[PDB]
This record gives sequence, structure tokens and C-alpha cells, in this order.
Amino acid sequence: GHMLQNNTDYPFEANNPYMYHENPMEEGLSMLKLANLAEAALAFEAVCQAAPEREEAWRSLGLTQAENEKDGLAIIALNHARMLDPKDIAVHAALAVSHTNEHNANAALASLRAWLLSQPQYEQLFFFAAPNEYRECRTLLHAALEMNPNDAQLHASLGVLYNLSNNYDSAAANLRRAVELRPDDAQLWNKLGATLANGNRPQEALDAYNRALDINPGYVRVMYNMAVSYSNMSQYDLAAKQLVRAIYMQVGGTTSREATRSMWDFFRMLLNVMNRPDLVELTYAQNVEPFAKEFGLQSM
Amino acid sequence: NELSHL
Repeated sequence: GHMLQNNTDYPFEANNPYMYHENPMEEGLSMLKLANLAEAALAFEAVCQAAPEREEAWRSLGLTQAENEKDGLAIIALNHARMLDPKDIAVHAALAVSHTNEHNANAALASLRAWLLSQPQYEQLFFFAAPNEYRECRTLLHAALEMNPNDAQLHASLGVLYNLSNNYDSAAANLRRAVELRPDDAQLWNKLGATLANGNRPQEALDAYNRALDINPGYVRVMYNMAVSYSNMSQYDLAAKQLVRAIYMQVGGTTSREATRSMWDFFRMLLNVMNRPDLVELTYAQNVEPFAKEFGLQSM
Repeated sequence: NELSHL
């Protein structure tokens, strides 16, 4: 028997043309290979609306959403996948990352813990918000690294752990190691960039983001993160240009905002600081075109 | 400064 309603906690997009298609899962996967995340997410939403028992659909949706700068929706989707397959280690890794971003410390540590101990190769094994949980995660990961040295994902996972406690120096070293081992992994470069940025190294962060974008040119979270690093260095032309790219790509260019509404408000702050009150007035309407044109990304 | 995301 089919089940249609283990999905009522997810705010599905209303007018989803993928609901009319024959194989939206296949199409979502194709859109991912194209790096069209907003579009990928809509196709996976269709699958989760029709077949909410398909774990792979929730996993793909979750992964796509966090890449499209929507951690809250990522966590909702991923929790479904986690219920339908508690050994899907990609779901646990992703939950750790999105919870770290959301500053859910207990959930992040629990996700790193499940990530490790769900793998048969490792199952034998003052941070104020969750002190002994953090120490146990550190210990597990270090024990794992002595059984499997030079593992990129253990080093990445230590990176996430150390981001949680603001030990950006140790996080950077570990993620640096992980990208040396896997230099075509866009997420790893992004993770290293965010770590450097959060540790007051934006110039180095931007080098990592460029590598991430050269790998995955539709990686909207990297685009956002570049806006952030540029803004942190007061380079507002560069910030503005990347932020406009991010907004456009996040919504899927030609196509329920919220994630978008704070990016627009952030963009307003940039336009204000650069002394452009005409441009500021335009942000209220939340149309990309004026800014795409003003900032050299499109036409005229 | 503003926060970056993993």
C-alpha cells in the first residue's frame, strides 16, 4: 500500500510543474549534473509529494537544498531520509553540516556521531552548549583517524566539529588536508572557505570559493559565501555582483521567499553603504533585473 | 563581520 502523508512538515512549493512529469527523480538528478539546484530541488519535491517513502528522494532534496542555501528545508528533508534509512551516512554528514550552520550544537554532534558509528568500519569504537557530547565526538573521530589515517571525510568531519567550537585554526588544517586528498570535491573547498572566512581569513577563503565554483558553477551557497567574504573585506562592488548572482541562481532565474528575503535585506545594506539610495529603493520590489543590468551581469 | 556557511 502507498503512503502520501509522511511529508506534512515540509512546505512544498505550490505550482510545481515537475508533478506533471513522468520521471521527476531522473530529471532532478539530471538538473544536479547541470548544477541547476533550484530546478533540481523542485523535481525532487515532486517525487517527495508523490512517493514520500522513497528515501533517495528526500536525501537528494536535502542535499540540494543545503547547497541552495536553505538549511532549514535541508534539515526537514534529511530527517525524513534519516527515518527511512538510518544507515545512510550521507544524510548524517549533511545533517551535521546544516545543524552546525543553524547553531544546533546537540543535533550537530549527534549527526557526526551517527555518521561515524553507522559505518561498519568504525562501529567497533569546555564546549559550553554540549560539553561531553563534543569531547566524545572529538575522541571518536581521533580514534577513527588512527584506524584509517589519510581519510578525507574524517578530516572533513573534524573540520565541522572544530567549526562548532570556533577552533578555526584546527578546522582549517583538517579541511586543508581533506581538499589536498580530494581537490575536485566542491563541498570540501566550500567548507574550507567558510572555515577560513569565519576565522577572519576572507582573502584565503575567496581562493577556496573560486576553486569550489570552478568545480560546481551553480553552487549558490559558495556564491553567497563569496558575497559575505567580499562584504567582510568592504569590497562592495564585488560583494554586490556575487550577491546578485546568488539571488538569481537561488530562485532558478526564470521561475515563498524568506531565505531570499534576508539576502535582499543584506543586499540593501550593501547598496546603502555604497551610497546608492536609488538602488536601495529598488530592492523593496525584489526583482533581480535592475541590479543585473546596473552591475554588468546582464544586457541593458 | 557576516557569517559563512559550511
